Amino acid sequence: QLPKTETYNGQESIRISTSDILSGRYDTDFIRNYECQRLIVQLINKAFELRMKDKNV
Amino acid sequence: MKELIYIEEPSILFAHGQKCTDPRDGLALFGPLNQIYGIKSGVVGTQKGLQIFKSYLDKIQKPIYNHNNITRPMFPGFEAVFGCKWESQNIVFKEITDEEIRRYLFNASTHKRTYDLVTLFNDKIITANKNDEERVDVWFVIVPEEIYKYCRPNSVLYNYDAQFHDQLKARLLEHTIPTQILRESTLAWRDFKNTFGAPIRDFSKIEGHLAWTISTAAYYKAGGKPWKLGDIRPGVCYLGLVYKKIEKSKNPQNACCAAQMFLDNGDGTVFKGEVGPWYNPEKGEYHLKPKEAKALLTQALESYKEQNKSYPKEVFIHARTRFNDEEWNAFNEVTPKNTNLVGVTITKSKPLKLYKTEGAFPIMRGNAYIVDEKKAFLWTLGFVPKLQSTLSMEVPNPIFIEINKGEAEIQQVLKDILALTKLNYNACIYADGEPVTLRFANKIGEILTASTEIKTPPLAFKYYI
RNA sequence: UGAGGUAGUAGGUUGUAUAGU
DNA sequence: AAACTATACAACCTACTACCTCAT
Repeated sequence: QLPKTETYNGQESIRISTSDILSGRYDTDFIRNYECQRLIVQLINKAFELRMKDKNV
Repeated sequence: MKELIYIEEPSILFAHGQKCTDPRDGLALFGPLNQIYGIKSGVVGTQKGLQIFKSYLDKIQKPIYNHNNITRPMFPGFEAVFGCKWESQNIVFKEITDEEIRRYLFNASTHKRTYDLVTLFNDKIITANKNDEERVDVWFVIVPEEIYKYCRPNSVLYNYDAQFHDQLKARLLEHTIPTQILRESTLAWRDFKNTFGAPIRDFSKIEGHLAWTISTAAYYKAGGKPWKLGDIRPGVCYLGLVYKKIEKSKNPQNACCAAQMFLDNGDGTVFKGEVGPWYNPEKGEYHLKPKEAKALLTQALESYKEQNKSYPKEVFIHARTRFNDEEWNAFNEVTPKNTNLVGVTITKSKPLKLYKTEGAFPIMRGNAYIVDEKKAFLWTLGFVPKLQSTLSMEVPNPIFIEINKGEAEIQQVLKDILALTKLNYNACIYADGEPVTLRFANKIGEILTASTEIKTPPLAFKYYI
């Protein structure tokens, strides 16, 4: 869907382990822990919605 | 692997210091703690409403039955259940002309019709009790069914409220008159049918509950105490705090908070929390600014001092919203060092539907699910074996409790709100989901919000329910 | 009395109209 | 007197707090 994404470099991406997030042992200036778990539940909800729309129901 | 702990069913006192668990059966077996000498009924309405009320009262005088006493117990008669006497004589009746109803009917907007009818009933009651020598403890407003139907807020052919009884009690609050509105179809269902030919207000099996509720409301509004709580510690004060918001247009709703207070008995001493034009309805987070918080706390403390002479050792606060830090900090320094302050939030929007593997039975009422020290669940709804039925409908839903600040035992507040759920007076049900400090909360907020013009509401409860 | 219906914002995302030295 | 350029709150991007009614 995006033909200009072919030149992306993965070093600019940043990854954070979910273990300390779910254990409440992650806290950074970039993302708040409350904001992080909010992003997590949002991702869960959106993935669930896309999963049932892929069910053809 | 977690389990569900059990909280015992709380007990309510009765006559001669007797302890039961059901209010109806305990009343039928023992009766009230304190006796009243006699009540005198007053009625306003048409002569048709007068004869309907007379027929229903003499029917109440007779012992009436239901299908079975396991769930809906039979009514042993008002005299045999309360020790008070009800008669069809010495009754003060005021007539309303139906021609005036016809004159008020053809108005364009139903709001002014509601206003004029409500004011007509109000000053009729005021005139009736300001001239008649015969004392009337409870006035029975027999509203006609077509008035309740055709004069609805959205019926199709600002501080005043469109609800009839809301405005009725709001403008009757300034004269200390215990009134109770009775819908006509409730006690005239025998001759009331639908268009098909059936009573849509059917009580062919269930009228015993109606007799029970009407009788206990009449006794409570008379002045007598039907039942109280069993065990109350020396120095614990419950504060069920209202956090219901109205949608009062461009008028600043802000915080229409009120507060209920149970200290030693079932006595509720509601003092009017401020309207508080701070934090306009764009800011409706119910964050109480310190001056009003300390004013309400001072009201509660002064009421406790007047009723008990001793400083309370622990204040229980019940609400339904989250509590911010500055509000509790304002709540702290006014309280003495010896006492303790703790806040509980009760909510329904949290979903938790516990189902059953075999059979078709729900969760037995009294189960407590503990998630943490702060958060916990209480199943105040569902099956109860004393009833041999469920108080809930379909699947019960619990109330999510959570202590915010202060140190207290979680099972202590669990059993305390379980005991608080048993004190419903307007309806003689076994128990309700929300506690009675929160059950009365929305209704008394609706009562107070319907008349801004008052400044010192009475702190009793007869003029509200 | 409890499950569907509904306006409107927690609190930090990114667009109006500046003024700081 | 003027170069960069973020500023100072502010309008809004998905889902939290509460209402209100529909009929069992």
